[PDB]
Amino acid sequence: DEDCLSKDIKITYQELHNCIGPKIMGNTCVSKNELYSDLFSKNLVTEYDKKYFEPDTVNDQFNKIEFAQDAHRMILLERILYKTECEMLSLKKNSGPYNVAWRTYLKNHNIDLCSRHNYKMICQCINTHSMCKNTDIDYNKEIETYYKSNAAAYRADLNTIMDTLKTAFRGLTKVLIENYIEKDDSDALKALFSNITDSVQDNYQMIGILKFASKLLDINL
Ligand SMILES: *[C@@H]1O[C@H](CO)[C@@H](O[C@@H]2O[C@H](CO)[C@@H](O)[C@H](O)[C@H]2NC(C)=O)[C@H](O)[C@H]1NC(C)=O
Ligand SMILES: [Cl-]
Ligand SMILES: [Cl-]
Repeated sequence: DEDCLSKDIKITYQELHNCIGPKIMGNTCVSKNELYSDLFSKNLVTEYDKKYFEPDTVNDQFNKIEFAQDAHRMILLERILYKTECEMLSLKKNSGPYNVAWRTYLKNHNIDLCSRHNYKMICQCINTHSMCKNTDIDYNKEIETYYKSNAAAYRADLNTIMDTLKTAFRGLTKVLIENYIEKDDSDALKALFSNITDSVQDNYQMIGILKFASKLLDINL
């Protein structure tokens, strides 16, 4: 698994799936100077990169990634953010202010499916933080029946879920999501959601949200 900083200038959006925060992040948040010495000693950054390791707020790092016009720059800034910003580590778990952020944003303006069908697993996952393991399983295809009869609620709920995911995974993940959403690339979106799933297996509710998101993409209208 070659390092995202090792590879070439021409990078596909598909290869960038290896470089997203959830995947490169571990269980630690080192200082930026320690990450710089670490990557430098691996011949992955140079002194010309040192400016990218200076302190900055997390929102400004988000914007520097999400407006980046160079792929190597986007990869490096994502790596720095998710290796050095301690709050991001909460994404591998259930609790933390960063999880309550997207969690309350999602429950707040809920999805229309849950108004008339509060008993569906996705609705229990969103509202009561429970039953998140089975959110993609549609027993007797009741969820799919609902959406193809209420396309307004389908587009509203799909947009709400996409916005939830883009809020939870600022940076490269959000760039990729917006890219595929504009290209109408549902296969790529399901592949990205699958890749994220592999990296956040201990984020119960977020696993539920990703499963449900992939299910919604199967519902093709
Ligand atoms: C992320 O997930 C995607 C899809 O699950 C992976 O891409 C697939 O890899 C298999 C490996 O045999 C291929 O047969 C498929 O053609 C690939 N694409 C799809 C759409 O299934 C990918 O390997 C995962 N990891 C990344 C991108 O780092
Ligand atoms: Cl469960
Ligand atoms: Cl879990």
